[PDB]
Amino acid sequence: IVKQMFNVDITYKDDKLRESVQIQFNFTDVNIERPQHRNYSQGNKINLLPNKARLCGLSYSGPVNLAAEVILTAHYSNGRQEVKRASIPPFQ
Amino acid sequence: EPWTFDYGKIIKTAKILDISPAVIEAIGAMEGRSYADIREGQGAPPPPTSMDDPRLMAVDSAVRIFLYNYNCLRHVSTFNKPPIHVERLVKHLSYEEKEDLEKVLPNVVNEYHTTFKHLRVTDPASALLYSIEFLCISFLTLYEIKEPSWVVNIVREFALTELNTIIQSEKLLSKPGAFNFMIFGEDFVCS
Amino acid sequence: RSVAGGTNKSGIVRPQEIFSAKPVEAEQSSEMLLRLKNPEVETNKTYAQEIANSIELITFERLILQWHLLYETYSSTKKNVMYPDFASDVEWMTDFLENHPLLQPPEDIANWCIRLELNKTTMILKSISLESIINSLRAKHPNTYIMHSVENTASGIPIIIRIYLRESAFRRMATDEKIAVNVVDKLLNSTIRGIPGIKNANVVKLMRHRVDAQGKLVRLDNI
Amino acid sequence: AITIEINSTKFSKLRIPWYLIFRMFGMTGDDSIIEQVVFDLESNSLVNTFMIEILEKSIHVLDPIFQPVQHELNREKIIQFLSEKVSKFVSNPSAYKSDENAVQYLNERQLTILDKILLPHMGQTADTRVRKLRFLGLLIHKILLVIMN
Amino acid sequence: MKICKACSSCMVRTYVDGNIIFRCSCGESVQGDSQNLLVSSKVYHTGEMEDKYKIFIKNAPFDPTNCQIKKDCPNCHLDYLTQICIGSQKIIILVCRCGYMSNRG
Ligand SMILES: [Zn+2]
Ligand SMILES: [Zn+2]
Repeated sequence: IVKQMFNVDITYKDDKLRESVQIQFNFTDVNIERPQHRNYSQGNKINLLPNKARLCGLSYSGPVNLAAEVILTAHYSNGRQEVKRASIPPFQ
Repeated sequence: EPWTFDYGKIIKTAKILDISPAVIEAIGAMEGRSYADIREGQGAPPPPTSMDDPRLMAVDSAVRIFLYNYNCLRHVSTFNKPPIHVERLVKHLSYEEKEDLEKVLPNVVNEYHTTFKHLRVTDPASALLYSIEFLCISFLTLYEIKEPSWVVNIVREFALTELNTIIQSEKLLSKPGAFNFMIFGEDFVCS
Repeated sequence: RSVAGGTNKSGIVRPQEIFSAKPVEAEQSSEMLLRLKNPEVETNKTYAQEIANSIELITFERLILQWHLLYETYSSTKKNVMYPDFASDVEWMTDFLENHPLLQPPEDIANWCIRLELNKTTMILKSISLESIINSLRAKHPNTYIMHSVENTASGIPIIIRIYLRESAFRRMATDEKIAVNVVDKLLNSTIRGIPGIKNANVVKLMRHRVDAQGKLVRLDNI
Repeated sequence: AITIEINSTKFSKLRIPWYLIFRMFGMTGDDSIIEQVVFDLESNSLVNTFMIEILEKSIHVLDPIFQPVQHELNREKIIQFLSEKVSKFVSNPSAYKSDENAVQYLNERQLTILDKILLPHMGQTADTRVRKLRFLGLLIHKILLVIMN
Repeated sequence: MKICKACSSCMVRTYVDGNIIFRCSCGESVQGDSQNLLVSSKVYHTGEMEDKYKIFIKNAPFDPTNCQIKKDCPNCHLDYLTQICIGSQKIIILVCRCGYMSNRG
């Protein structure tokens, strides 16, 4: 779903030769690791056993890590075009 | 009766319309390509293999719209309010002359439909070539009409306008060029 | 309880019909009980049986086994083209004309016709006479001109009734074909015999009380 | 009439005559459309006759919305009409009309949207449009078979 | 079906005046002769077994879920036979994998 289905290609309009900006990005990285809990805030985050979640009211949720490729392309007046591209590191 | 493709008709039609032959030769294949590649004939998809190829029905629709507008031009006497293009053509002809338009202009459908059906069932690429060839044949036949003199001008302008409309629609299906996306009256533009 | 249509009493339908005062048309289980007059003739089952057969509403559509809408005309009998399927109707048409010379195709007959083939099995099943059908139709729609063929002969011969429309029916918005379809609907739903609103009739046995000669109140069952 | 409503991420609540959907993918000729529904026009039998009757009636019945393109044999004009009607961000459908590139953008976007949206299980590309229409004709055949009892 | 010869479109009937002419939206008219003069009909015969169940009746001898009865097939002399009961009239049809159809269908 994340990779194939959620591709974004929209164009928005707001140096006076610039009329619109075409935002294009797509995710190619997604993994769901096991639930984690941060013990004393400054911890390395540790495994969250189900009973700990049940007793503390925490949600047995594993973090989702994402990484995307982004293409910011600006279309100017009279057809001049510039492309800004970035490789975005895996975040969560 | 045996049939055979002839590139002369497309060469002549391209010369008359002043656009390059590869533009008409690829009718139905305008999708997703810049008009520059259309005219240069770059990346022309191979001839159809299956009778389910959308190009066959695209060219058939083109020939159909040509014949439809031509028969509208022939039968102006029937219309209580004819389509705007035949009106623009024949606003300066009397009712008797409008009936003479039907009596004078030759039918051009021949047996296109049965032939195209058999060809598509049998050979899709041959059906595509036959539809292109028939459209060009009809256009040049109309443009080659010489008698009577008064209808020659009307027939010529009609044929030019109609083939230009067909090619214009085909180009309108093609990929848009660099253009201002603000013309659509809203903030956002999605693909 | 029965859930079949025409006698719908499932769940709360009948109590709702009573309490909510639904009008006559909205009632789904409308039943009428009628007693035979002259209670000598009321004692026997067969007489009640064909009285119930008499009272049943018989509409035209039930007697019909084929009906076709035709753009034809029978202005006099010149030649005229009909549907070549039902083109052999002229031979019996002439037979009708010579056997019924009181009535001739009226001058206002329109270019519309209906060819109806009678279900012989039903009209012999319910004892409906052809003359009854035709006189009821011509009395209910003089606005339409009806021609009937000879039918008493035998099997194999299909009883063909041809009905043509005259201008006075078209005299109304809507085109002529919708007028013809409307006329087909109107005469299709016409009543041949019976009573409006009755779908079925049946004979039942009731236990009724009557006084004898000597003042004794007996409960009769053979009524 | 017989109307086709397509609901997806792109489309919503829009009711379209069926023959219009058939002809904006090609084969604007209605004889081929009736053939795609009944699978054989030259065939005899009562089923084909009723099919033809109802389909012709549905074709000739007017529509409140798609009247301008009801009798249009031009595939491009109908595609542009639908793209105007269904696409957002097109609030004044006359300014972009002059620019041929805006018309090209709308038409190409609409055709890509329909390729993705109409009967995607048959395909999601341009070369599958005829087979999508064949399957749509089969669906209409099944529906009208059910109406036959 | 009447289709316009030039543009293959549906042509309305236009029942005028003494004859029938089929008129297209492009103006073509093709007239009408005899067999075009039927407008509509609705035959009364509650029977579709001839076409509604034709495929089903053909496939029945190969259907494993169909009921069988102990009778001999006159054509191939199998001693079992699949039995079909169709419609409101409860028409009983006996068929076999050899094509036997028992005078019905
Ligand atoms: Zn036409
Ligand atoms: Zn056998």
